[PDB]
Amino acid sequence: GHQQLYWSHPRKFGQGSRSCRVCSNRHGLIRKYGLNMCRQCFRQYAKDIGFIKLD
Amino acid sequence: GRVRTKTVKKAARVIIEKYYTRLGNDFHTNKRVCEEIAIIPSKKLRNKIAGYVTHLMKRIQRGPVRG
Amino acid sequence: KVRDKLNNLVLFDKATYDKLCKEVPNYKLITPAVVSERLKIRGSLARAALQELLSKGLIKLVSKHRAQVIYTRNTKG
Amino acid sequence: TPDIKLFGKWSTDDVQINDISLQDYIAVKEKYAKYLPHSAGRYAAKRFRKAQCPIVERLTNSMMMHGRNNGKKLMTVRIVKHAFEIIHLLTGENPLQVLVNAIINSGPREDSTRIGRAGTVRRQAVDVSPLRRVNQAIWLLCTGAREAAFRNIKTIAECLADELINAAKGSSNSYAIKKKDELERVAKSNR
Amino acid sequence: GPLQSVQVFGRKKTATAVAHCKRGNGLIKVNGRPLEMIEPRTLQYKLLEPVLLLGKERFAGVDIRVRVKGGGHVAQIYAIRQSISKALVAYYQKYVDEASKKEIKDILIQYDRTLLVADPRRCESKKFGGPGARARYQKSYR
Amino acid sequence: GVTVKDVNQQEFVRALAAFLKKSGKLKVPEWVDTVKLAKHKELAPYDENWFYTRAASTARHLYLRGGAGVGSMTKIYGGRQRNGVMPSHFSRGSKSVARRVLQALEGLKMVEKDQDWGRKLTPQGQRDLDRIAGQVAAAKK
Amino acid sequence: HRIRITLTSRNVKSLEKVCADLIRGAKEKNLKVKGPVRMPTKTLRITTRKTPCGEGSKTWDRFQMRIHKRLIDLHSPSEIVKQITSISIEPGVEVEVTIA
Amino acid sequence: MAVQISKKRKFVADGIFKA
Amino acid sequence: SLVIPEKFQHILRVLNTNIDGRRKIAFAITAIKGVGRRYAHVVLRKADIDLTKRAGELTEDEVERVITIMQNPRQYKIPDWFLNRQKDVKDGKYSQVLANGLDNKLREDLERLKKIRAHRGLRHFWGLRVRGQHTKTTGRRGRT
Amino acid sequence: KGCEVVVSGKLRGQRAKSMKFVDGLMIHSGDPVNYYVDTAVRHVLLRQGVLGIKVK
RNA sequence: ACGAGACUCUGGCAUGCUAACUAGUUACGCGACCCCGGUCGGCGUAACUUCUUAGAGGGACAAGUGGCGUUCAGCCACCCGAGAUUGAGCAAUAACAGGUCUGUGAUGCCCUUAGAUGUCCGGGGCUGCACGCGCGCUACACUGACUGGCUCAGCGUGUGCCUACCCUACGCCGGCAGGCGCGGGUAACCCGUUGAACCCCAUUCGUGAUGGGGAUCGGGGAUUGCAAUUAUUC
Repeated sequence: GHQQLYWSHPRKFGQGSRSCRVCSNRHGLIRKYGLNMCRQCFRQYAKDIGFIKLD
Repeated sequence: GRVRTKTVKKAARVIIEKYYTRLGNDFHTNKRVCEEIAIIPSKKLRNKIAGYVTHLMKRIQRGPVRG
Repeated sequence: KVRDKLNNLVLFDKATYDKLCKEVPNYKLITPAVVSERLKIRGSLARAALQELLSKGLIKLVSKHRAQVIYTRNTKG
Repeated sequence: TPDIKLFGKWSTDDVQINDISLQDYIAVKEKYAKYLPHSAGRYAAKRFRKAQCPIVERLTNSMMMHGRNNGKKLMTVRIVKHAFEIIHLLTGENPLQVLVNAIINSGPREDSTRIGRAGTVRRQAVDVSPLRRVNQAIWLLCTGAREAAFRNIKTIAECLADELINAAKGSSNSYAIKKKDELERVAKSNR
Repeated sequence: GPLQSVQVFGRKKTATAVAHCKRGNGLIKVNGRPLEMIEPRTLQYKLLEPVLLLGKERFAGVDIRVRVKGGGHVAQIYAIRQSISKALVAYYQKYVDEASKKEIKDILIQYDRTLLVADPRRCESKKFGGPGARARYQKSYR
Repeated sequence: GVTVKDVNQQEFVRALAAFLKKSGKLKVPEWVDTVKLAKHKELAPYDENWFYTRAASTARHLYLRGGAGVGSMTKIYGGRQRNGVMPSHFSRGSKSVARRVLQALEGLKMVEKDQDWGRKLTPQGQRDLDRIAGQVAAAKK
Repeated sequence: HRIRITLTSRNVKSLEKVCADLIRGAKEKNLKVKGPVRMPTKTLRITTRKTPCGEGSKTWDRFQMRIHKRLIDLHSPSEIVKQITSISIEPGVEVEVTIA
Repeated sequence: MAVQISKKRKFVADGIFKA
Repeated sequence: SLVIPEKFQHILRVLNTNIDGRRKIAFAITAIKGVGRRYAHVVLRKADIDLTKRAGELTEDEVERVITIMQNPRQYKIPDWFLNRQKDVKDGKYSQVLANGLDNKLREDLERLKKIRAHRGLRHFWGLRVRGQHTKTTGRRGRT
Repeated sequence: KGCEVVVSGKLRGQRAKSMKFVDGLMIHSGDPVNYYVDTAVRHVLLRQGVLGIKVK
């Protein structure tokens, strides 16, 4: 029954069901506007997306 | 405090030296003159240069200046 | 440093009613707080008594507010 | 048809400022007379612009303190209005004349400042400014009325009214007169 | 014939009150109701202050309809009382000779400046590390 | 010429409540005695005839802005929810009280149904508000 | 026909240049054209901590992304609209045409 | 197209694609 | 009227507890344990007594009327969700309980929990916080 | 107009160091640092560790 | 030469310019109510940008006046004026054994690698309690608590990639927490004219650990989720 008990735990929700699209770390996710990155990868890749600091 | 830096003073000094006859004591007239005879990227720098040109004109009208 | 624990009565007895009827219309400034302080009565009782004398015509109303009401005496002449 | 500016229902003329050193720090006569003690403001921007503010507006501004009353200007306005009505109904006098006399008699004229290092106790008596006299008078009257109206059945609109009545005579039953005389005695003790 | 109409606004913080002065008998209404039925009633003198300052004879040839939207309560009252004065000044200044505008404007400025000039005071932006614009959180040592 | 807007609404709501009480055709519900008007309230209303005042205020709000439904009526009569230790917030009122007030005003010939949502006023209802406003203005003058 | 052309971009200067080019083409083609209606801009604010760890003073970053949107109406058949939109387009400006 | 996501998400997805 | 009436009782002995007559009748019976501020309004609304009257000047007929209303809630059109003890674990009926009965019911409920040896009964027997909150910092005055 | 090169890492030893080669003209502050200088950061994988490159 | 300044964003104004049925104003007609006029965010179409929205430009520079100053750099006050010091962003050389190997398919060396320190499932712990400390929330009341009425905003966000999970008007049922049918919005179009709170008006309360304060504790009823006991939330 290893084929049925390999992934039997539900992952429809929670922070383990989400992941970064760059480094796949489940901490500090940016779910606003569907970036779905961590904050460090967002600061690394923020300039070429279009986000700039003016305020 | 309102102290002009060296860029404003050098620009106003070479404006007084190089274009002198087409000037005056009016701030707006030599403001437009400094607008057309030079290239200033901003507007606050233009107004500060024009104000120092007006002050230098008022100083030249009383006597010579060693710059 | 005297405590003097307060006991403000809720309903008027025989004597406090007629001392009120002989002293309150002879007061320059009439307020429920000051008549409750002077006669050692409860605040709602003071408001009820001043409303009763306002209906009786012995009390002249000046200003009415949700925080306080101000009353004054009538002229002697 | 503004003949005179009635302060709600009170005249702004025929009032006397007895102290000659406070003639231009009490703005009540013929220039700074408004219908209400609420204005837009812009008095705390410059260095001496607060002296031209009217004294009843300054009283309403300094009335609201102690956390739970900050910003509530309208409530202080109606408490000051009811206090003025009670003062006129009690003494039979103009409420502005009682307030002006309460400013003059409750203002200290000599103060002792602390000198020396941090920890020692030593005072030196100096005289005070006419503006600071007005500020100390307003602050003392306001905090005296506030302390008098606490955990008591007596409302603050008549506690402030009895505050200005006792201060105008110098009867020493008010907090402001007592603190003024305390400051004068401490200043006079070591001149 | 020709129709006389001016339309002047007024602001204090964010509230905008726009008046409308045209010909007619003397009546002043803001948001469809007169000046007496505007809450709070403790600023009714602030509402009626330019009318009491200029008299009812100057307002008898006009009628005033103010629409107001935005802001709070006190800012709305100040915007209305600025806009009424500005609309009357503009109506007099446009159609009547401006000498009469000068004896309106001099006494209006001589009483209080905010009847015709707006107050340029806006809210300061909040900064991080503190609960408000300038205040900071409590610092702990050791 | 008098409307409801050039007169104080505070005495106007009370006079309209007295008029609907004198009419006696409002069909007052059964659980009026044991009800809390909102979840952020603590005690019952002090007066036993608050339903007439609530119906009068609902009719006045429908006159000032039509098309208001049950959820728009719930947002108007909201208040501050003191949660004790927790910081306070804003909470809406009770929906069934608003539905019973609006259904009473529908059963009376005063309030009809606005198109595609909400409720509005019958011209007979606007007549009743104008006559009550005229009576209030005549009493106040 | 009621033809609506929507332009949404991030830069403002290239957007104004291509809007000027389109309104100049509409003016030189001599047809009824509505003016450039300027919708209110939208800002995308993401506020995040600067440090990757949890050490240092609590400093924060403020990122923004301004979005400008215009719409200009025309009264013409469709082929004129396509031949006037497929001329000298800018890379940073999106063009999007529908008919009601 | 039936999905046609919002104007914010369009520029977001375009920036993610370029990055 | 405003003058105090004859035989104004100063105290009351409703359910063997002292109840003063100076407090409001909507709030003097709040001092009875098991009846609070909200419960006192419904009892005085089903019964025809105005809530603007005092406590020590009401008469024995309406006193015994509201007393029988308090011991018998449900038979006077009081809804079942207004009760402090709904669906009891022993007899299974809706019954509002009063002071000494409330103490007895709480005591036997804690005794039942200790007898069945649940976690809630064990924490109640130990004398700690049972609702599941942090006890690292708060709750310092439990012992010395 | 001018450039600087920064190379940081374990440069010939156990303890890391950094060498900076500045000559010419290099602005640092304000809006014109955005569109006058060009900044690139790269990492070098050698046999002893990681070496960084900062060029402007 | 760098740093400062200079630069960028935002706020404060222009009845002048450019255009708005996804924003309005003013006239006109229809419609409803009152006693000849007033009200309508009720309905519709003849101009316009006064409100709103956002583009180019303008405006402030110590410019004018009077004093102080080598009469130089500058300072003070005043008049006209929406402003005569708006708030932030960026931010030099040299270093700290500062924090991060637990952000990374960034990584040297060392350890382990099939009875695993990889991975997966089930249960538990991260909350546990004689005590100490820090950032905080609510209060100690009558400038107040409760109960009704009246009335006023701006930043935002919103149907998702493997990804399932959006914001809600309206109608019915129930005190309430909530449940069921119907429609809208991929958005200045719909929630929404965001009927927000503090305030304002009017009752009840009366200095009492009290109608202040709501800790602790018992019973019942709903929603999320595969699962709530160590009480998820209400």
